[PDB]
Amino acid sequence: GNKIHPIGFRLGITRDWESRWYAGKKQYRHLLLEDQRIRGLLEKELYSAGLARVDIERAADNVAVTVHVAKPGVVIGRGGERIRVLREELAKLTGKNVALNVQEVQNPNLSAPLVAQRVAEQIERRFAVRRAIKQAVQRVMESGAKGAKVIVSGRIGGAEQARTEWAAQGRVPLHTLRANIDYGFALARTTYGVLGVKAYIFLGEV
Amino acid sequence: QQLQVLLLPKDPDDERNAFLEVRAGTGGDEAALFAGDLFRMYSRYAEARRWRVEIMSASEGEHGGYKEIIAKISGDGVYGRLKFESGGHRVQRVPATESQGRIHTSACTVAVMPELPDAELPDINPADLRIDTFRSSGAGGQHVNTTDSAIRITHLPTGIVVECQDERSQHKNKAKALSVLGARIHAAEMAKRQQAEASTRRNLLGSGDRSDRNRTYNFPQGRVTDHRINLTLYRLDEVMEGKLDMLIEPIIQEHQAD
Amino acid sequence: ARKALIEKAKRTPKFKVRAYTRCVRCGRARSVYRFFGLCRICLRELAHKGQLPGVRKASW
RNA sequence: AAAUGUAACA
RNA sequence: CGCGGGGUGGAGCAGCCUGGUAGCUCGUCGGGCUCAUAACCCGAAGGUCGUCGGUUCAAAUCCGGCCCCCGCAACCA
RNA sequence: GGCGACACACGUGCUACAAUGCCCACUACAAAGCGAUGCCACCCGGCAACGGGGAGCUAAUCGCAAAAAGGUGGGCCCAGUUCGGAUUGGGGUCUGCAACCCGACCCCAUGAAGCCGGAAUCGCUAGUAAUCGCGGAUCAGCCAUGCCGCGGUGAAUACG
RNA sequence: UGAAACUCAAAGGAAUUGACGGGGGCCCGCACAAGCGGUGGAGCAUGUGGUUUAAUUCGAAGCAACGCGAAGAACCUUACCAGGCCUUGACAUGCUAGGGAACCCGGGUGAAAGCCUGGGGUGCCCCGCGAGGGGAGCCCUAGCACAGGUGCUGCAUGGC
RNA sequence: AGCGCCGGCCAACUCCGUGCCAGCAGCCGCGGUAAUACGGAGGGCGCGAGCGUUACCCGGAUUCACUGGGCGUAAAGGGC
Ligand SMILES: [Mg+2]
Ligand SMILES: [Mg+2]
Ligand SMILES: [Mg+2]
Ligand SMILES: [Mg+2]
Ligand SMILES: [Mg+2]
Ligand SMILES: [Mg+2]
Ligand SMILES: [Mg+2]
Ligand SMILES: [Mg+2]
Ligand SMILES: [Mg+2]
Ligand SMILES: [Mg+2]
Ligand SMILES: [Mg+2]
Ligand SMILES: [Mg+2]
Ligand SMILES: [Mg+2]
Ligand SMILES: [Mg+2]
Ligand SMILES: [Mg+2]
Ligand SMILES: [Mg+2]
Ligand SMILES: [Mg+2]
Ligand SMILES: [Mg+2]
Ligand SMILES: [Mg+2]
Ligand SMILES: [Mg+2]
Ligand SMILES: [Mg+2]
Ligand SMILES: [Mg+2]
Ligand SMILES: [Mg+2]
Ligand SMILES: [Mg+2]
Ligand SMILES: [Mg+2]
Ligand SMILES: [Mg+2]
Ligand SMILES: [Mg+2]
Ligand SMILES: [Mg+2]
Ligand SMILES: [Mg+2]
Ligand SMILES: [Mg+2]
Ligand SMILES: [Mg+2]
Ligand SMILES: [Mg+2]
Ligand SMILES: [Mg+2]
Ligand SMILES: [Mg+2]
Ligand SMILES: [Mg+2]
Ligand SMILES: [Mg+2]
Ligand SMILES: [Mg+2]
Ligand SMILES: [Mg+2]
Ligand SMILES: [Mg+2]
Ligand SMILES: [Mg+2]
Ligand SMILES: [Mg+2]
Ligand SMILES: [Mg+2]
Ligand SMILES: [Mg+2]
Ligand SMILES: [Mg+2]
Ligand SMILES: [Mg+2]
Ligand SMILES: [Mg+2]
Ligand SMILES: [Mg+2]
Ligand SMILES: [Mg+2]
Ligand SMILES: [Mg+2]
Ligand SMILES: [Mg+2]
Ligand SMILES: [Mg+2]
Ligand SMILES: [Mg+2]
Ligand SMILES: [Mg+2]
Ligand SMILES: [Mg+2]
Ligand SMILES: [Mg+2]
Ligand SMILES: [Mg+2]
Ligand SMILES: [Mg+2]
Ligand SMILES: [Mg+2]
Ligand SMILES: [Mg+2]
Ligand SMILES: [Mg+2]
Ligand SMILES: [Mg+2]
Ligand SMILES: [Mg+2]
Ligand SMILES: [Mg+2]
Ligand SMILES: [Mg+2]
Ligand SMILES: [Zn+2]
Repeated sequence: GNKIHPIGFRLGITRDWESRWYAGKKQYRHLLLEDQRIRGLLEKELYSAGLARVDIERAADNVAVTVHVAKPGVVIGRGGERIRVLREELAKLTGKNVALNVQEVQNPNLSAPLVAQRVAEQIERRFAVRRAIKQAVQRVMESGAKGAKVIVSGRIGGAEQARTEWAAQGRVPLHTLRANIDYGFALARTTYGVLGVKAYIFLGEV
Repeated sequence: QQLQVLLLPKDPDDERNAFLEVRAGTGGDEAALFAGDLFRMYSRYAEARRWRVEIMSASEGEHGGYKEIIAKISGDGVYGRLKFESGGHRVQRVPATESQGRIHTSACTVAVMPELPDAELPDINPADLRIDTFRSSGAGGQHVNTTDSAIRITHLPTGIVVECQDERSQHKNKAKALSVLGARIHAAEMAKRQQAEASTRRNLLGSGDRSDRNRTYNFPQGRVTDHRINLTLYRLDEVMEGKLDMLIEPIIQEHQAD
Repeated sequence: ARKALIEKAKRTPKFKVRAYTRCVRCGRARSVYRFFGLCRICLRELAHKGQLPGVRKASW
């Protein structure tokens, strides 16, 4: 058990923080806690939409939450029905002016956290884990990625002996700083236990 | 709660001090290792009740433990309490003598017997002797032909006879005859005594040494299960690394109802 | 004894000594950083995600 | 010139 | 019953005769080496000298009595 | 109340057994950090811990802050000592609702082992080892001689 | 010359991939050597084995467990022990029925918790010059689902 | 309307109980707290006034080889 997290390894090189603001010693914690509660609520409510990234900004008493998603409509609703419903649920928790945006995920099959959650859904539906993994990688490469690697660990198929299955195509140079690699993790809860899913998408090097 | 009158069956050797010996079984030095684990457990239990546990013979294990270990536990109600340890205790654990790392089912055996120190019963009571003075046989002179001085004694209760015809006088021939008669009385009674030891231990230690009675001590799960009755607790360490009073007690409570 | 303890740690005590930091994320009582409100494990988990503003792997 | 390591691998 | 030899740490033996000092080997124990055991290395503990009496300033030692052990003898009719 | 027990056993460390040293006085030279019921200048009371006053600083401004080894001068004279600072008695300080079990610090007295360590064994190839101090996280306080950092001084040796 | 009883689910040939060799060749690493400073001995600090204990909570086990989880155990922490207590409960989502909501303040008993109580004014949209009639802002009491478990299995697992 | 069977050979799978126990077994093998292999149940497969078992004969066995085998190292060249 070794490998470093591929995003934290690229923070400020190929990947940018998800909470971009400044705060002083006396304040940092409380903003961060509220920041995570925003993600807590949104991660549950926006799952069906296709949540990929949740960016957060702060100035002074006002905060702007940018939600990236594959199905923008599922967030907005009918003419703004759910999008309005969100600000109220939001600024109730926030207690401040909570500006909520939405933005497209141009290619959900090039978004690693999306690929990961899809396979995790597939394996909670009792699908053939190995067939799924080869498929997921096949989608990501067809969508143009320079390389892809997907991993599933746990009681695969219900087996008592845990195992790890992975498949990969193209290049995935996890040692190269300048290589842009999206990473995502998805938890698959089954009747026999938890399976872990990891998705690596190599978009290109910068 | 109407306490059921348990004062109907009597018991002779129920409060007497008890010998306790633990012997290794199936599984090489692993069972020897466990025979010490059973002995410390009975040592924790004896000292927890202010009992005198005194070892008299031990055979060390090749890699630590006890192939055999016999001790004398003295106190009040010793045998009447530990007499349910006699039998085969089964083990299931990851050995300390393991190379790969797999569960191994070894076993040990425990013998528990009362005190009843052996008596002497000697000095040959004469009222059971029939002394026969006659004449000798072989070399000599007129003395042999005439002087008798050939002796044979007969112990009626055992049937053991001895005649001595070595030296001339019958009194020096009776002296040897008396001492030999008692030597045969004692060697014959000491036979009937140690025959009763190997005949009771054989039906208490269980010749089979892997699948027999008593308890099985599983360490991976944490299950001490005594198969005699029908109760499987989870103390294990608590019972082993310490005393185990509330385990013997459900066995005695069911044996009472029997 | 866990959720009751992450709860008793929130309520103000009978004497100000009895107050102690728990990790707001996982409830850990040990190795709690004041600056974040998080334990060393959560501090590492969120930092690798990038959900700690300005925090990055320090190398010199 | 120097001995040994039993007995329950998915 | 005679004669003469013995009993000294857990085991096997010294030390007595020319009295003051009980020692050797194994074992036991703590520490090392080794993945671990043995082997090996370092350090240590351990003896009412069979019991009862006495000669002596002083007894494992010398002198008596008892208790066990070993060997020999017990012939002439 | 216990996690702090104590016939014993092992690991990791701290301080040492001293003169290339110890003590006292005076005097230099860092870095990296931390700090608004926080860091505290300076003043006064106390041998002191500390206390009472009180300025500054949302800190390249103010503060922790003196770095220590070193340098200069004096004392010690080879001794279980002016080495060593364990153990215990007594008297206080601070934190805290509360220091019996079970806190750190100061002061008076006490002043143990230890004279360089068996079998065995660890680290390090250059600003390294060795040695010297400074900071931080945790944190009311602290059992930190621990950990993560920071600079000062600065070697030996590598045939193979 | 040459059986049988009995017993086993194999005994075997060659070749393949490893692993190992007190086989060989060629290399590398503070691995040895060359050096410098230590550990093992002392006193102490700390972790552990043991033993002790009502409890001395638990995990970590050769290198790669042992100043490791513990980057702060007097209460708290705390998972252990003793004793005093609470029963939809310290905490979530619920439906139902009674109080008044909500918040703040004391009294009694007690080691405290708790148990027992004496205080005080509820917005709303509402018939409201009127008793009076609510909804649901939140609490309180009774209930039923449920909560809660640092209880076991790292040999069912994810993550690290 | 009953009997055998439902791990592989070999056609027919799940729940519970059990927890190297009780037991199954023709071979290989099952059972140590998620057992399609033990016991029951539901369901399924195969036959049906029968269905299974034991025994014995030929077959599969080109495993006594005439059809139709072999002997350097697998059993097997006699010492010449
Ligand atoms: Mg024997
Ligand atoms: Mg004759
Ligand atoms: Mg005559
Ligand atoms: Mg006559
Ligand atoms: Mg509890
Ligand atoms: Mg939990
Ligand atoms: Mg605190
Ligand atoms: Mg804390
Ligand atoms: Mg001799
Ligand atoms: Mg002799
Ligand atoms: Mg020893
Ligand atoms: Mg005498
Ligand atoms: Mg003498
Ligand atoms: Mg003659
Ligand atoms: Mg306590
Ligand atoms: Mg502890
Ligand atoms: Mg203590
Ligand atoms: Mg030691
Ligand atoms: Mg040490
Ligand atoms: Mg230390
Ligand atoms: Mg001194
Ligand atoms: Mg002294
Ligand atoms: Mg000296
Ligand atoms: Mg050495
Ligand atoms: Mg030093
Ligand atoms: Mg602190
Ligand atoms: Mg202390
Ligand atoms: Mg420090
Ligand atoms: Mg071969
Ligand atoms: Mg080969
Ligand atoms: Mg080699
Ligand atoms: Mg080295
Ligand atoms: Mg190097
Ligand atoms: Mg060396
Ligand atoms: Mg040393
Ligand atoms: Mg030491
Ligand atoms: Mg433990
Ligand atoms: Mg545990
Ligand atoms: Mg522990
Ligand atoms: Mg280590
Ligand atoms: Mg406590
Ligand atoms: Mg408590
Ligand atoms: Mg484990
Ligand atoms: Mg594992
Ligand atoms: Mg894992
Ligand atoms: Mg059939
Ligand atoms: Mg199966
Ligand atoms: Mg068939
Ligand atoms: Mg089939
Ligand atoms: Mg059973
Ligand atoms: Mg199982
Ligand atoms: Mg089951
Ligand atoms: Mg079945
Ligand atoms: Mg079957
Ligand atoms: Mg018919
Ligand atoms: Mg038939
Ligand atoms: Mg046939
Ligand atoms: Mg034929
Ligand atoms: Mg032919
Ligand atoms: Mg053939
Ligand atoms: Mg041959
Ligand atoms: Mg051959
Ligand atoms: Mg020939
Ligand atoms: Mg021949
Ligand atoms: Zn945490």
